Amino acid sequence: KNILVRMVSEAGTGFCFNTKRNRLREKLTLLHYDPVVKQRVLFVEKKKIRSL
Amino acid sequence: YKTKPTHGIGKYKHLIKAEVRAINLGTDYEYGVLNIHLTAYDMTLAESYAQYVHNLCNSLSIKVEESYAMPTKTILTTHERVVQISGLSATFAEIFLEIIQSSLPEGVRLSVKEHT
Amino acid sequence: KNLGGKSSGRRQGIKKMEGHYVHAGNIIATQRHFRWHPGAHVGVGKNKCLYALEEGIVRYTKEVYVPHPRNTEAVDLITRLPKGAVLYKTFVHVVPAKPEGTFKLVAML
Amino acid sequence: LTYFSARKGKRKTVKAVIDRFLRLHCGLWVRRKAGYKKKLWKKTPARKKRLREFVFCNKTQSKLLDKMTTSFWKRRNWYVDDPYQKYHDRTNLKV
Amino acid sequence: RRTPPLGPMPNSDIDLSNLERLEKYRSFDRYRRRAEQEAQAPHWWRTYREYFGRTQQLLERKQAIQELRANVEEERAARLRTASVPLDAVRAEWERTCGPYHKQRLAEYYGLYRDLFHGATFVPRVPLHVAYAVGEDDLMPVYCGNEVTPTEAAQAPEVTYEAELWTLLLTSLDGHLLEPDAEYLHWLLTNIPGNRVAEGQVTCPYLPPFPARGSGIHRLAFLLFKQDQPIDFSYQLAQRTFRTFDFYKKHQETMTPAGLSFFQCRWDDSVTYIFHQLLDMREPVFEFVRPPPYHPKQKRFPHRQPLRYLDRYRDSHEPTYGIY
RNA sequence: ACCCCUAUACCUUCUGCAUAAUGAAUUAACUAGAAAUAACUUUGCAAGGAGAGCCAAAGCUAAGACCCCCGAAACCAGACGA
RNA sequence: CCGAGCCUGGUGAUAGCUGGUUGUCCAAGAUAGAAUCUUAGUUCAACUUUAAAUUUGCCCACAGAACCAAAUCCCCUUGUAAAUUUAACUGUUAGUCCAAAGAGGAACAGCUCUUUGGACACUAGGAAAAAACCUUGUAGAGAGAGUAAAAAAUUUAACA
RNA sequence: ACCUCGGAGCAGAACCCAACCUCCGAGCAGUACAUGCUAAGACUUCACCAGUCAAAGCGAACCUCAAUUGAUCCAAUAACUUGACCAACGGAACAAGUUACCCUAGGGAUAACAGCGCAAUCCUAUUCUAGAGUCCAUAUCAACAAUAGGGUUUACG
RNA sequence: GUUAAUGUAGCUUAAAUUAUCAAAGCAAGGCACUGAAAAUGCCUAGAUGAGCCUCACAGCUCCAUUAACACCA
Ligand SMILES: [Mg+2]
Ligand SMILES: [Mg+2]
Ligand SMILES: [Mg+2]
Ligand SMILES: [Mg+2]
Ligand SMILES: [Mg+2]
Ligand SMILES: [Mg+2]
Ligand SMILES: [Mg+2]
Ligand SMILES: [Mg+2]
Ligand SMILES: [Mg+2]
Ligand SMILES: [Mg+2]
Ligand SMILES: [Mg+2]
Ligand SMILES: [Mg+2]
Ligand SMILES: [Mg+2]
Ligand SMILES: [Mg+2]
Ligand SMILES: [Mg+2]
Ligand SMILES: [Mg+2]
Ligand SMILES: [Mg+2]
Ligand SMILES: [Mg+2]
Ligand SMILES: [Mg+2]
Repeated sequence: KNILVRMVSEAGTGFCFNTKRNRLREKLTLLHYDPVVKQRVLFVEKKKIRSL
Repeated sequence: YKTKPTHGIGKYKHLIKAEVRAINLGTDYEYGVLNIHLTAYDMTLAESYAQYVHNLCNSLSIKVEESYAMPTKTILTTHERVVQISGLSATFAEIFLEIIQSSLPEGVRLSVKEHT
Repeated sequence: KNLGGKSSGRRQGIKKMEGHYVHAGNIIATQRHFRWHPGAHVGVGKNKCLYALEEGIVRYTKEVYVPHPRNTEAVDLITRLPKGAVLYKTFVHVVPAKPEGTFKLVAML
Repeated sequence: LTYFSARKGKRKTVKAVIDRFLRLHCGLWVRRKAGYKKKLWKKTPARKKRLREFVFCNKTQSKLLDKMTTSFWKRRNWYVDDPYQKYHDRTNLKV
Repeated sequence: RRTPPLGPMPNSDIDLSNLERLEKYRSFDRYRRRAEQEAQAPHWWRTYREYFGRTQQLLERKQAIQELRANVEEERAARLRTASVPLDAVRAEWERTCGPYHKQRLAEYYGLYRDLFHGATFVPRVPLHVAYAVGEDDLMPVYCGNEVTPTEAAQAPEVTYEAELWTLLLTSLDGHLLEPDAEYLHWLLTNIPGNRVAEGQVTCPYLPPFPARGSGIHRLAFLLFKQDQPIDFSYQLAQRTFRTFDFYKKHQETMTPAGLSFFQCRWDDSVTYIFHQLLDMREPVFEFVRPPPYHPKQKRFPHRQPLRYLDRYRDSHEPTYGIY
């Protein structure tokens, strides 16, 4: 029912983090925080990891 | 603590009552639930007199359970409202009834009909 | 038929009693539900534990419970009480021993 | 362990001790916490920060690993840029 | 085992068997007013308090309120919520009517009476106005608790007050660099005839306030004494130290306190000028030193402590090498 | 000497054995605690010790002092047997 | 002697299992528990022993510990002399009965399972004999003395 | 039938506390995406492993829920990370039946036989008068119960 | 879990753009009536979110689903 997807930052690159979402929504796009740039940057999903 | 004089200083459920026929037992005689039907063809005259008997009861500590309404009949619709009253003493019975008599605005009829 | 129930004890309760000297960050009392509420210089964790914020001496007192108005459960319990009713809860305070610092002579300029 | 080897006649060391623990020359053993890279998505950030820590061992755990290693792993190691160089000496004990 | 209560338990006299007939708090604010009042009543258990502790005046006022409520321009401005109140008359009426009493608790809060007269209170009945001249245009007034920098208090202030012999006094209640009890005075103008302050007897000439750097915020109070008879009395700081309590004890039979004005002083750059040029000594600089952080006894085997445990017990963060 | 009074063999195993639990006729002879780093004790020398190697932020070298006996059914390899 | 011959070799196979483990004298010394293809075992803790360092340990008084019984915890005094830390390890982790609070069973068991406390596995006197009830503990000689616990009491039916 | 985790009772008031004891549940879901980094002091499921809480500080802004879970092995991935109803839940590896052809080491720690404990079951004796015995409690039998005794039985330990 | 294909009228086949037709149901017609045979209409968001052009029409985007793959102790 829930998917564990990884979210790669669109800027301040290389930094991924994992979140949950449902199977039945669209791709998540988030305003997370990068510790590389030290700003809040966009994160767009690139891969699912585990169907949970 | 139990062994201390301050035992039960913080208890509170005995101050909260968390959870009918005509009650005339030996001297303390009181009614059961009452209903007060007020029918008029004005929604303005029926809604506003439903407030005043509720304001008259609240000022005399008389318990009002429901204050709902029954729907209209298309004669022109007659609006009817029910005001549920419980508990009148012997001295209160004539006095509480006669003020609602002595405040009926314009052609609205009273009722002391009961439940079911 | 009755399976389960082999849970151990939580070992909760008061770790630092009345009158004990307690440094900042010492857990005073771990609880499951709100048995003791925090008082002066005593904080609450996520799991309702009571830790101390200053260095001092622990005192247990009884004072009037006035809940927060956004706490709609307790406010709806407050407004059912009769007109003279006052609630009480056991509070845990820390009486701070040291002062927060002195003025020391550095240098005569 | 092998208390007396069949080729030389010495103690061997358990090599599973070496790939897991770090001995400081004061006598403390330093280890990583178990599960520090397992199932990080279901852990709170406070719990994840506890796992990313080098923690010391018990008294009996330190005496068990001291028997499991020879005296080669109990010597002064004057490395160039050891990050654990400041932790080998023990300052300011009152036993 | 049960022990009976010592005094009356709460929620006991109001306790009944009927809970429907008893009227309730329907609200949160009705409960809180009863809650705040109950916390201030003394109780027989342990609480937070134990450890952390004429006829003409009414006839004139009823006539005056009936006329201010008769102008329809007033009831049009108050109803349309555009009404204002001029503060200048309210300030002048406050100092005459109840300003003595509000100035009393301000000196109780600021710790004047427990440092001036060892807990003995009085009421500043005489509304004195102390004001320091700044530049030439404006002048900085000294109310009860105000902040006046020592650059604004270099010269003596222009004291003016509406009354009819008097002594005036100033004490820096915590300016002492040596003793915790005593206080440095700044000027004592005694036997003042009526309202003219310049005619008074200077027995101590005006020192500007000198609070040391980093030593906090001082308080300096203007004592105005009602006086009947004149009495003969008596840059070195050993002459400026005295205590107000055993000074007033010598003259309480002939002289009673009658006003208050106290202000606050921080360091400024002009206190360098006072300490060096006219006091002729080095200035002292104090800093707020916090107590050292508590660390427990260092264990041999600090089990399950992080690797930064050993850093809390060393003092030099430079690598030592021992015998090598 | 006995008569009198007192006294429920021993070992092992056990919650607990006079136990009707084990073992043992008895004599003579034979028959069972082997060792490590670390600590401790005692010396030598000492910011150095050690007769190369090794250890050293009082250490280091040397000594002393702790680790049993009998018993399977089996398993495998190679011979020897109709 | 055949569910897989016999002999030699690996072989002093292995055994958490049974049996055995040899001079003298003294001293300290008994029962929380957790994990485990583990409950016939072991590892860690607890208890125990030795050596060392230090400063408190035990007993405790007011006050104090929550709402939906007996007591304990905390605790200065006081009575006392021990405890904690450090270093080095072994062994016990297959208990019994009695008193008390309960659970299971039949408000059966010399029954089973927890808890609080005794006693026993340690001597002696008693309850006849007697591990567990009662008296009593620190050791030897005496042809002295005072004591402790300590011995079951009961015999009854006329009637106007 | 069960094996892990959690709530309540036994376990009434600090903690703890068994049981093939009594009752309820859990192996998730939802909302955020600073559910960022760091760090004093502590708690701790009676060890360890893991589990908890947290001031200050940096940086910004102006988690709920009791349980809701799973170690190591260095590889799958460029990295960050992710992977077991390993549910026998401190986890070997995915390895079953059967033995009366059986063997060995042991155990009265543990069964069958017997002794013993116990007396639910069984047997017996009195108390009580309901009722049967035409009428009539007691010639005879006897319901509901009660108080004793025995130690044949089936059982239990 | 990964690779691979799949998506239809009331349901399935097909058509290489456009969408054909046999069942299903809607009546009427022959029969005393009811099933068949005709003679007629209808029923397709071509599973879809946007349209580069115009798209069953074809690539992303996709939500269901169908087979293989469900290593390595
Ligand atoms: Mg429980
Ligand atoms: Mg348990
Ligand atoms: Mg015996
Ligand atoms: Mg025998
Ligand atoms: Mg035997
Ligand atoms: Mg024999
Ligand atoms: Mg032949
Ligand atoms: Mg052997
Ligand atoms: Mg002894
Ligand atoms: Mg075993
Ligand atoms: Mg004490
Ligand atoms: Mg028993
Ligand atoms: Mg003696
Ligand atoms: Mg613990
Ligand atoms: Mg903060
Ligand atoms: Mg297992
Ligand atoms: Mg297990
Ligand atoms: Mg057969
Ligand atoms: Mg039997």
